[PDB]
Amino acid sequence: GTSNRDWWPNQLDLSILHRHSSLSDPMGKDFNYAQAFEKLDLAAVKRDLHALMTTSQDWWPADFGHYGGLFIRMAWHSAGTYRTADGRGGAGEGQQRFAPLNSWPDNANLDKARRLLWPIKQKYGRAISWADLLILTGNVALESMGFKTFGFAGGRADTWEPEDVYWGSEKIWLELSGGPNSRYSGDRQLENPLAAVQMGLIYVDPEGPDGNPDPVAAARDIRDTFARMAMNDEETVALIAGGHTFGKTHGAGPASNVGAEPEAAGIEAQGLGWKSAYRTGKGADAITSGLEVTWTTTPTQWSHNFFENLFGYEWELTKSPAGAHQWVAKGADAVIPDAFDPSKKHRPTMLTTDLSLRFDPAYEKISRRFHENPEQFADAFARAWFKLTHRDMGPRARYLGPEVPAEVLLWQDPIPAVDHPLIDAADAAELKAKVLASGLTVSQLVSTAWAAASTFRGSDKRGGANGARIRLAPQKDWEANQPEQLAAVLETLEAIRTAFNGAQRGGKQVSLADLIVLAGCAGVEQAAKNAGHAVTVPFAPGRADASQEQTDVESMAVLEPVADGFRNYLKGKYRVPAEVLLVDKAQLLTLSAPEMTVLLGGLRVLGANVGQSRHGVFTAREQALTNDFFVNLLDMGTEWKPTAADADVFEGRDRATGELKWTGTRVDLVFGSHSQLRALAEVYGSADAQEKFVRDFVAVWNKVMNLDRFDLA
Amino acid sequence: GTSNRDWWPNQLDLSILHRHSSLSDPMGKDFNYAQAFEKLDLAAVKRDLHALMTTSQDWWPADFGHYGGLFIRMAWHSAGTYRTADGRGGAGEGQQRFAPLNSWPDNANLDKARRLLWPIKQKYGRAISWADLLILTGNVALESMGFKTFGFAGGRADTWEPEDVYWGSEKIWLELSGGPNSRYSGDRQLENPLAAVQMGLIYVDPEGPDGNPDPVAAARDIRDTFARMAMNDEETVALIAGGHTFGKTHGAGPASNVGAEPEAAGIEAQGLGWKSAYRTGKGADAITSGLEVTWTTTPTQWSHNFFENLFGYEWELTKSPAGAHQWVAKGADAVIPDAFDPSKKHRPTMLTTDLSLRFDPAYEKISRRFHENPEQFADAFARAWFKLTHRDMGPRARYLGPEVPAEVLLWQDPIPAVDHPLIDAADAAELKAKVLASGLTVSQLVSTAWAAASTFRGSDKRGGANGARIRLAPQKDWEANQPEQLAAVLETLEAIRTAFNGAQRGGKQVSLADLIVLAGCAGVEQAAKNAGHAVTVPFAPGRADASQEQTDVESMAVLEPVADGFRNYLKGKYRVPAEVLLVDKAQLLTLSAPEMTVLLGGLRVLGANVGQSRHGVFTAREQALTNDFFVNLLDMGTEWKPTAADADVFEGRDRATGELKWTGTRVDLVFGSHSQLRALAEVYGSADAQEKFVRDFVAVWNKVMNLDRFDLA
Ligand code: HEM
Ligand code: HEM
Ligand SMILES: [Cl-]
Ligand SMILES: [Cl-]
Ligand code: NA
Ligand code: NA
Repeated sequence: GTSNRDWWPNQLDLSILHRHSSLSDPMGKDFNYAQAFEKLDLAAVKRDLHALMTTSQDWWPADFGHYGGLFIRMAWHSAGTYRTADGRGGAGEGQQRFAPLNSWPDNANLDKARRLLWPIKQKYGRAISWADLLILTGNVALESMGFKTFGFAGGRADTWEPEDVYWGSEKIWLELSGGPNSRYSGDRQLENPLAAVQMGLIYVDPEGPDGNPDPVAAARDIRDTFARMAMNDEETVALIAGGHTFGKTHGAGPASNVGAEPEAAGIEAQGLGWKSAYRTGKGADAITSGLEVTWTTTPTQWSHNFFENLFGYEWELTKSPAGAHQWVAKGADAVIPDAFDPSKKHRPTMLTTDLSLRFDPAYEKISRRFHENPEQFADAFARAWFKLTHRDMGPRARYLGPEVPAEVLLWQDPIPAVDHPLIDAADAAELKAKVLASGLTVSQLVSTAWAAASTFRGSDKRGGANGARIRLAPQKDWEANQPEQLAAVLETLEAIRTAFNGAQRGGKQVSLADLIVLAGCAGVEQAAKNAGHAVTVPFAPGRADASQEQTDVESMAVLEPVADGFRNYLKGKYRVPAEVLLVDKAQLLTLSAPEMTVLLGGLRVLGANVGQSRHGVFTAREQALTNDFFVNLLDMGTEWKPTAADADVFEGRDRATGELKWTGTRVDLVFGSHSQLRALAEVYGSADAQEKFVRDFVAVWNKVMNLDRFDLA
Repeated sequence: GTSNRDWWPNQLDLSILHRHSSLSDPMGKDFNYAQAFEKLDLAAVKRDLHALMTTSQDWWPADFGHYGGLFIRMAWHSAGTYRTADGRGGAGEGQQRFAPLNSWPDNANLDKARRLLWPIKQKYGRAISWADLLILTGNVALESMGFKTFGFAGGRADTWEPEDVYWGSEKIWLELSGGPNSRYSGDRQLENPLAAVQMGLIYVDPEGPDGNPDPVAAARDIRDTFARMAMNDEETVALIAGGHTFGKTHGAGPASNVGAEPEAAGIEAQGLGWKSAYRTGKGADAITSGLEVTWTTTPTQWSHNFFENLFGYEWELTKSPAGAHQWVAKGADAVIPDAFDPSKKHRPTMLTTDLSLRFDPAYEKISRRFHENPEQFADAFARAWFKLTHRDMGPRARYLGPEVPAEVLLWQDPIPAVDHPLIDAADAAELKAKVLASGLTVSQLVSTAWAAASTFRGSDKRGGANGARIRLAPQKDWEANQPEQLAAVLETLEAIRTAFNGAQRGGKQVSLADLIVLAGCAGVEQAAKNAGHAVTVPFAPGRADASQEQTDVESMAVLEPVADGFRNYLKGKYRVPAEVLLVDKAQLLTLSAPEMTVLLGGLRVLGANVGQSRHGVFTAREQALTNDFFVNLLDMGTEWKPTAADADVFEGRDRATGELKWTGTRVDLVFGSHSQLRALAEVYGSADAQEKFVRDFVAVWNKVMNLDRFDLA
């Protein structure tokens, strides 16, 4: 059936903003997963998981009698899709059960692992999400095998449809670099936002870069991809060596025996894939990656044998039974158990990427320290495993259940506890009045609160106005935040805060984080007043102020807005059209198309643009909250043309006279072009719409102010 | 940006069932368009529309000073997409403003027409939808030009995204027949559900079939397509000749001067397309179809000149200025006015397809009668115009405003007024108890109500259980409805009804239509009791019984379900997989993915399958309302394989013993295969889900029972 995407493959796609509707959600509109999980008997679930580890099913027999390795792999892959660039991927939505991830080649046979878990999921039902269950299972596997984890938080609600993530442009699974859609350029520079070396891999190729078995060059790929997943060298060595303390790879026979991935498989396969024609197709005969490596002498017990082997032997290159490059300790005795035959043993083996931990000079230092001090290895691995499996879960306030680690970690962008009475409605009114009396303008107030709040991204739930990090490095110097204007606003706000706080009785005070948001609320109310309308913008106190020492500056970098259509801002020239970047930002802010449209039209007339740009300011009453953007955008009396100077900037001229009325960007004019967005603009641009526009603007402004407020969830 | 559709172009697509979410809708959740329209001053709107007719805008000057022809075309095109096979297309959702219809070649320059209406739309805002507006404008155009219309109903609510309609498989606009994706085969047999001869046309090619200017062969295409749009010969001739009483075509220069369609045009085009480089690009120089024909001596006034010219001249084949095939009157004087130059006149001209009205022998009879009796023409055109522009609006209860025609037309599938008191709750309880005492089984009761209610389709809002048409020709003989079993159920229910009605006081009586649905309700109640559960199924009385004479048998034939996954029914072998046919049926029933899932799993275990087939009946307690379908479908103890006899039927055998447990079709097993559907099945197949399953089942059962209940809107 030919579709709009076929006829117009470069039109803008808004369907990303209407995924996850109530229509696709089987749970009732009032279902609250945190409520369900809070009443789960977690200890009962873990006891069932523990039993499962050693209860083999004949349709996928357990290696060594124990599913622990398979399940740790499952949970690292659930988490391992995460990219810091955009926060997308990760375990927090249980996306491994949907396309495309369920059918990625690096996810082969994890369909089996998930199926092994159905009985448990079925038993506990809506009280444990798949997303939570996949991670919990990885933890219980670790615990069952003698490893003490750092803890576990529940609270990852299930999702019901695939997320729309850019995973690359290749049309071939696992395509080696340098092709027509190469994700590399320059000197092995991987394109943002990607964090894997090939389409359908978690991080790197286990044979080495593009299959070249050089541990030294493979280490470069490891470092780059894991950094793109928010892990440093210490965490990376700990994770890889920790993981490969357990289980085995699977490569018993030629890969050509392996059939269609789940999404491609026949209906009778019932959601499973990679059915194999090689011997029994499973167990002793399993084929997953095509490698055939078992790392330790006790693949079902925590040990320090991975480093004992890595350092204790010299390695030689060999091939698995499928032809994959891997390494063997030829001088070793046969000390490694077979997964199924008690009478067979094997020599130590390693992947190219394991040997990187020894042959890269930076990693060797860390590996040696972990070798000589295995308690240091165990602590580093437990902490990195927690970080891996929680990095996308958002603020600590989202963490549920009895096993949440009390230690606050710098990566969590922590927010101090509030220990004092909060301001009330009367105090809020008093503060708004003080703010407006200080002389700060509607533009200043709206821009500052937008800048503070609109760092939030729902992909990993980082960012937002809680913490007042706008006043800290690096946010206070981001170009988009107008550093000099911001510093003058914050100085004025801080004085108001100090005065209010000093006059109080009995413990009451307000945070700067709250006051920044409250001040923006006052700006919005004043703008409504300027248009002749009395409105109250809602405001919820309780944000706290983080310190600079509670703020990892490097990790904050990925939250910098280099494109922000809501402030008509583009930091540099990009290949992706600016309207595409606007819809991406909307998606990160959790906005629907109508919310995006109302919010942008209101920000334009409130003076939120960076630099005071007149682009899109289609009003003769700036700093008044009206629907002038839409009314003027849609006026057929104005004709638009791109400028000679800049083809992405447009002049609107009176159609009869030729006189210049306005200027705009692609982000502005897409509202007058795209057939869905123009239908939205038309609603807000109608003569009956002034009240609608105001009310919908206040609601979406408040939504944005509260994106990180999981303390009020 | 590689997508799931790229990797797995044949996996089943559920996104059609979550279109039109509250996420994409700018109106609040409670907005009620009928309430808004009822408050519109319709007379004020029509006065604005009358003024617009002769208010020429320089960016698209009005032909002859009068936009009336352009607007009649616009409204005809809005309506002209409709197909009886599925009810899709038509004017009822205002889809002409979205892709792909906004950019179909046959919709060229209607983007101008729509933009001419923005000031009106803007003025009245949400109280007149675009969908109603496009039709209203057509009516006013007719009225303005001296033609009395039959009436007008409002009530077409706007929509906010493109509908997913199969419009064909061609990859080339306007591709002629016999290509790789031909919509024709055999002896010029057009593939259902299509109702046009080429991709991007409304009905037929105005040059003749595949561009061959034979009026006789063109007539065959006209007759076939118009019948596929619900119009007979009389209606067809009245519509074509009525339409071409007005206005003109546009082909002033070579089509190569015309640029990108709206969806392909630059952003500065602001939603318009087909910009032309030929001279002024507009007005006297306009190019739309490439034909250059003006039909009458008074293109802005109703006349009898179309038939006078058609029969009054002999016709010669010639070419427009763009090279298109058209006809010119032999020997005629220059009697047709020019659209812009008072000093020019033109000879009468005709399209190939106008000449079909004279050279097809059936049409000639009708055209001659209209020629000789122009009052007959005028009345037939008024009636056909009304039918054209209302055929998708549904039951008369939907029709709003002061101009609704009082006359009830056969095409509306009318329902008699209710003129007597309705049964109350006590009477419903009494009747349910009589139904259950009669011996009708749960399977019989549920199957009968399903068959009566599930005829509805929301594409054109035809069908549903109101009218008791299941007891009439042709529904009583549809194979899916199990005519012999149905006849027995209805005999029993008719006796229950006659007994009840005979015992009543005053005028109280129950309709068979209500009793059929109430009887199904009792079957569901019983099924719940059989499973040990106390449930009450809602029921709303008020359906009336239609007569045979109120039920056009030919028009009803398009409602026959040839595929009904909810009854595990497929009439024949089809090219499209049966799961695809299930999702299509779900969409016509207005169901979401979750509702489809729950409804199918419950119907299976209540005995709704055609023929008592055990396919998908995954329970040992048939006729009891449980979630057994889901529990048993997802049991990994069962292995599924296709049968050697029939690859579309599957055996589920105990994995360890080989014993046969179940049989299923693709409709059954897709719930265990497709990653999104299996995620839904899992919810309802969990240990905590029995009550949720029941409650969601009763809700969707009731939704289906009430789909045509616009009297309770
Ligand atoms: C450079 C990074 C990594 C590479 C290239 C990699 C590669 C692989 C490959 C190719 C397999 C075999 C798949 C199969 O054939 O069954 C696998 C197994 C496994 N990996 Fe990794 N790995 C990486 C990091 C990790 C990390 C971070 C963890 C966990 C903390 C992990 C835990 C495991 C486990 C437990 C298995 C064994 C599965 C089983 O017993 O069935 N690996 N790894
Ligand atoms: C066999 C069916 C028909 C064919 C092939 C057909 C074809 C066409 C074409 C090619 C045009 C010229 C478009 C342009 O270049 O501007 C046109 C114009 C128009 N048609 Fe039809 N037509 C059909 C039926 C109808 C019907 C059912 C109606 C209305 C009841 C209608 C009313 C009009 C009007 C009013 C115009 C003039 C537009 C203007 O003045 O700008 N036609 N028709
Ligand atoms: Cl994601
Ligand atoms: Cl449609
Ligand atoms: Na994420
Ligand atoms: Na329709």
